[PDB]
Amino acid sequence: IASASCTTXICTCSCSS
Amino acid sequence: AKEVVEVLVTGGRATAGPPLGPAIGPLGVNVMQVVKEINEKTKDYEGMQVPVKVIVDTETRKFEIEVGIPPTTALIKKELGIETAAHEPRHEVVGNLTLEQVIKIAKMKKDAMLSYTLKNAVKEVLGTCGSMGVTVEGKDPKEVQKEIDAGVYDEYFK
Amino acid sequence: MAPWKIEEVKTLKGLIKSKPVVAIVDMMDVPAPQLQEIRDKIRDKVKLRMSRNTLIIRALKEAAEELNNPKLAELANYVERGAAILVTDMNPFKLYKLLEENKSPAPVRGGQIAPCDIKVEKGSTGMPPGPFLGELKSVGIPAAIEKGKIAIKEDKVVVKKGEVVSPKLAAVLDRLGIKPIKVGLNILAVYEDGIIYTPDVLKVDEE
RNA sequence: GCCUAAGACAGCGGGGAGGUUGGCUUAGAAGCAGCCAUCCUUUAAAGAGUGCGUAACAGCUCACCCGUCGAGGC
Ligand SMILES: [Mg+2]
Ligand SMILES: [Mg+2]
Ligand SMILES: [Mg+2]
Ligand SMILES: [Mg+2]
Ligand SMILES: [Mg+2]
Ligand SMILES: [Mg+2]
Ligand SMILES: [Mg+2]
Ligand SMILES: [Mg+2]
Ligand SMILES: [Mg+2]
Ligand SMILES: [Mg+2]
Ligand SMILES: [Mg+2]
Ligand code: NA
Ligand code: NA
Ligand code: NA
Ligand code: NA
Repeated sequence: IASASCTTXICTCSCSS
Repeated sequence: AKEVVEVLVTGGRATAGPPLGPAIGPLGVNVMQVVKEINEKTKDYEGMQVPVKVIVDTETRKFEIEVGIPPTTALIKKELGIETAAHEPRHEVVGNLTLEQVIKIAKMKKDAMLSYTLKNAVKEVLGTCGSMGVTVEGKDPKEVQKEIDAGVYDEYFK
Repeated sequence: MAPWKIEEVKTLKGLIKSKPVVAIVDMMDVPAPQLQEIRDKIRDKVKLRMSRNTLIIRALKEAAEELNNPKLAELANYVERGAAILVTDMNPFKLYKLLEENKSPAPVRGGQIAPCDIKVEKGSTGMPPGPFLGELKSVGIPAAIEKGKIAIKEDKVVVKKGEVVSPKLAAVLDRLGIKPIKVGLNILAVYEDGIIYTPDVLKVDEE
């Protein structure tokens, strides 16, 4: 349900950091 | 620079996230821009997975869209008009296709396949059905495969 | 004489006897998809079969006696490396150009070296700060952060023809996405009409 | 006794591919959480994958082939 850079269907993932 | 990005999206249903999302936003392009026009070129294609290439320049602003050819498992479900296939392949039918049907699929994917002959493109496609619980000509596909080789059908070709 | 080997030599001999020009090609280091692409494109112009080098050599020597042809026994001398039989009607020189056309650029990795010059071209490389700067350290690629993004200082020469590319000078070039050397079917030697043509001779151009 | 100079064991180097992210399931599930299937193609060969690994991909590895080595292996 949440994170940064971490999934495939909902909306979180990855990037800068 | 120019970077090309391919993702497979649900045709017509493309959203701002993720799959398309983590794949472009690093290209410094606006997100919906490359979404509207996808659901444009995939209208006909509603509900199915399709490859989409987005040719972006990161420099000066611009993108472009190449709609590709859906995977094989996809093309199979809309000759069957289905959405989800078997949970236990070979333990349940879902799931029936006629040999002329499979042929029509084979010509669509043959140009991305290794097979240089129609009959081999078809044997490929039949293999994919063996994974899905689909049958062809009312029998296991592993069998139709044997038969094409045994020279049973043969009229459907050349 | 494992039965498969006798039929193998038989199959090779067939190919050799079957066309006027017989070539040994090195197939090594060509990744499969490229090889599939190439087999596909030249499919009706040539036949190409990979086998063990020892069997390609019998097949050549035996074929030579059946045909009473001493100089395609001599072709076995060139069977080396990733060797494969290729037989066709194209004169050798056309074959050479056909195969040169179809090569492809690939990353250089650790311990080989320079077919030509490599090189790094400058501006932004795309990456955020990190270990990658403390990677253009060693190599003598001058580097710093410009606009919050990794960038090299220069259009340099790190190498030149004839001396060694470091193991990790190479995997830098790979992450930079740089492809200095060509790979593909590489001709070891080509027999036609009582002559063995070697890569030297097949190369020559118009001056 | 069988395999082995038409190349043993071990090491090292390269290849290890395409349909395809197989179906399902799942936020994700791409060879490698789990369930089911496990075919076909280019092939010298290459599992719908042996183990690491990753959120998932990626990457590393292994089977398998070729090379190198050169006398042993069950
Ligand atoms: Mg094809
Ligand atoms: Mg030897
Ligand atoms: Mg060995
Ligand atoms: Mg190895
Ligand atoms: Mg390797
Ligand atoms: Mg899936
Ligand atoms: Mg799975
Ligand atoms: Mg992988
Ligand atoms: Mg996993
Ligand atoms: Mg097979
Ligand atoms: Mg003994
Ligand atoms: Na080589
Ligand atoms: Na693939
Ligand atoms: Na879950
Ligand atoms: Na999985």
